[PDB]
Amino acid sequence: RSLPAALRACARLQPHDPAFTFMDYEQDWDGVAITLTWSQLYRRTLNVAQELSRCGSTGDRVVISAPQGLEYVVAFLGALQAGRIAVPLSVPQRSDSVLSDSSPVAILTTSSAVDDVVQHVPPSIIEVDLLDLDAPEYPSTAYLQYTPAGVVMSHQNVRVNFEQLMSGYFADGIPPPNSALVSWLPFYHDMGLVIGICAPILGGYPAVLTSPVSFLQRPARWMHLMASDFHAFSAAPNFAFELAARRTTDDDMAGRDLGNILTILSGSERVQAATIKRFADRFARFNLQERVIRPSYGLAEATVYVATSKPGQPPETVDFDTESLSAGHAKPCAGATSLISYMLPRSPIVRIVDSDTCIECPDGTVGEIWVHGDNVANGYWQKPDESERTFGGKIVTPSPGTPEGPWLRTGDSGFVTDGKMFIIG
Repeated sequence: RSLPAALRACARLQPHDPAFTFMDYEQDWDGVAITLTWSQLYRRTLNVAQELSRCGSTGDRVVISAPQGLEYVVAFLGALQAGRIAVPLSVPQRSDSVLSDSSPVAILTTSSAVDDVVQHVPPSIIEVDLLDLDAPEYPSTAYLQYTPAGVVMSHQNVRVNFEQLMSGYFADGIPPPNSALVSWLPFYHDMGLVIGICAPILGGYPAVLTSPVSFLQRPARWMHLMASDFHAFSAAPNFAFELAARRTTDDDMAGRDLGNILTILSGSERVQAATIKRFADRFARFNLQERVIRPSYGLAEATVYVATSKPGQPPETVDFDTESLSAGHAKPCAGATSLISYMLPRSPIVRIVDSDTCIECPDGTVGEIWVHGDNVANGYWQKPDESERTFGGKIVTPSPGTPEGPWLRTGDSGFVTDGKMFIIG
């Protein structure tokens, strides 16, 4: 049910198996591997919870503002364990409006970023790395995800989107043995947090993490982490594939094999089949199977995942007449635009809706993408107006099998033909 319960369980069944490994390239250029077993991770989160239990009361908000790393991980988890509403942010190096919007009772940080945090703040400041982390009811809301508006994320939303997210990676729903999550995505973003911290905990599998800055410094690192003993699965924005393909030289791959990769989800935004294909091509040389790269669609309002392309094969593309499409109708060519074929998910439910009338669009007609599912946030933190406009969509004269609402109005344009979903943007 709960994330801290999921962790509490992992420490029970596989106490001494590696859980999280953070690759630190800050000092060593080849990177130092910092690891915590499930029971070691669970102990630190409890010690963090103890400290937090001395600040405010249940339901209060605790901001996490520290660099990417294991301190960040235990801070987030510790906040949940204490029954506090976590607020994952980055280290402020003028979004000073978030601290004012959530009224946190505490800020969890580290010695490395403390001075930078105070230059932007009275909530209690706790430096997690200075606590004795290894020393031997609750709100439905787990945390706020700031896009700015703060998305209210409940434990249920996370649970559910995780189950859905697992049909995206392995439609067979669990990861085969010896598999591991690899990620450099910032923890303060929806997919870096859900895919990098929550999923491995709820799934009971190991995660190998690093920082976005280390990735920028030497993109090849992302490839290196995916070329090892375990079968890796990762995720990244569309731009990372281009960057990784161009800045990883053939020498960087010396002795590396990519044939063990499971799946690489391609960003929930601005995905291009061109960028993907070009990534597969440059790395085919090192045994990278093009079918492991799969496009995913989503937004924070729906936790993170909404749908992907057919598994077990590369992403199918379909050409549509550009002019007709711009006029609102998907027709076969003869100007041509190529769009990825996303599979209409069973959960959550998706519908193409005319944004002016709130009436469904027939297949082939362009409209706004509406989403219905337990993974949809109930709203924005203390923003009744925005919440209503965004999450209170109601379909008019719904067709059989279609719920009347509530619906999440994504703000994206798309259409459906042959049971397939296509996103325009």
